[PDB]
Amino acid sequence: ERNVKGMFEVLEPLHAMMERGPQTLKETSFNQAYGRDLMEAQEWCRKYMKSGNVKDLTQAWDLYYHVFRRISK
Amino acid sequence: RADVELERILAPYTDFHYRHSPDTAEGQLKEDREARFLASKMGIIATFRSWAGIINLCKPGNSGIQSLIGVLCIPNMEIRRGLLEVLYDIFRLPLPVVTEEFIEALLSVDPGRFQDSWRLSDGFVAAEAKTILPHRARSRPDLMDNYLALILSAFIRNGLLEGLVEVITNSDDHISVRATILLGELLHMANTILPHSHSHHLHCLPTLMNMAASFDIPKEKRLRASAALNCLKRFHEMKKRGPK
Amino acid sequence: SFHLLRQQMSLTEIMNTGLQEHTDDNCLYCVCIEILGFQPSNQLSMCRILLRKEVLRLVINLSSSVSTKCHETGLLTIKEKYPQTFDDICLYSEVSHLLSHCTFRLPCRRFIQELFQDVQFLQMHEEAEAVLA
Ligand SMILES: [Zn+2]
Repeated sequence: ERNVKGMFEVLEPLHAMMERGPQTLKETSFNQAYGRDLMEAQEWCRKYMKSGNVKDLTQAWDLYYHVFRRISK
Repeated sequence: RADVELERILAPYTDFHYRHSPDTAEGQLKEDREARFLASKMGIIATFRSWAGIINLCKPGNSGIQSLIGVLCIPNMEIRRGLLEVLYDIFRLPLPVVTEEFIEALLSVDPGRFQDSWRLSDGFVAAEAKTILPHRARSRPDLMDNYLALILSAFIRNGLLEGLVEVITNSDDHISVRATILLGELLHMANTILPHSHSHHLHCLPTLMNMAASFDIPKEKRLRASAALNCLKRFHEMKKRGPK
Repeated sequence: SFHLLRQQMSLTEIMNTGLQEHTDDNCLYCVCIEILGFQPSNQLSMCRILLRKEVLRLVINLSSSVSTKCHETGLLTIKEKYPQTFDDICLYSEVSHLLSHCTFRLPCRRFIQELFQDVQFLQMHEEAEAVLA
């Protein structure tokens, strides 16, 4: 649908619940494994939403897809 | 970054189902797991030799050393048997043999056991005397003791003895023997390199003695706690005997 | 603006410059014109300004690594149909500046670099030989 303002509100609650700190051992392990990529991806999405340029969203989606492919296995 | 970059190296242990590469050959899944375990161990025992790693892993917050002790208190007989090797080679202690009886693994960690260097062709008597006879220095600093005391204090502060007790009681025998021997070695190191205030209440072992003396819990836990105390006393006798 | 136009408009139907971040500096050839007195770039054979931004948006989409096969096939068809769109060095400069500022995988990066392999770049060589002697 080419709806960036839809995916943003879809995956913003996830970043929100992820920045309040892990509270269990499973959450801490997830934050150790996939926590670094999901921060740089949010940084790239923010850089894009500041100055509209798909060159900034492509890297965010690269990181998101890497995390997705590692989770799905 | 704060808690997501350096703490990645201990993800293979903290994450029970850890997938490093997104696309790997499905044929090799156990060899890949053992390789990940070996690399993570080699990195973890290499960050504890530098001060920038000791300080950054034992920060007073939600550090990466408490996540390493917390996953040790979970009955997972694959991560639990691999964390003991890291604990053994962090403190530079010799590993016992993989057995189920304490009296056979206690014999393999004897400071006076035969070594290949003591043969006539290799090292006949001079190399043997070095191991069993002690050094002539009784007041030299021996910085190794300083480093080991700092590491042991940092590990005891985050609750390592309680985790070792929980591994001793609620686990298999192959792991119970190794955790009992590690606890004995740590308790012997405590009363040797730690200051009196740090090691005058460690020999009480409240969490194990209250379990070995409680007649309300199931009898299996009480009996295995009493057996663990007996094995600890046997290890202490072996330690105060000396190398022959 | 072209990235949204390409969604509903195909390539064969639109057939009936394109460099976004191109300046005198950061171009392999254009930097020389002022410093070393290079002769200005020639006029290529709107028929070619479109394919330029098309290959640019394709190599941009190739960075997300979401669907690499489709974009690789599109680049291959563009190379097969018009083997002269990969000859302007002012496009190789742009795609290299794009490679130097984005996260491409290793096979995609090798493919992109190999697309511009069997090229001649005759005008730059001729101008270099002219400014030499
Ligand atoms: Zn140019």
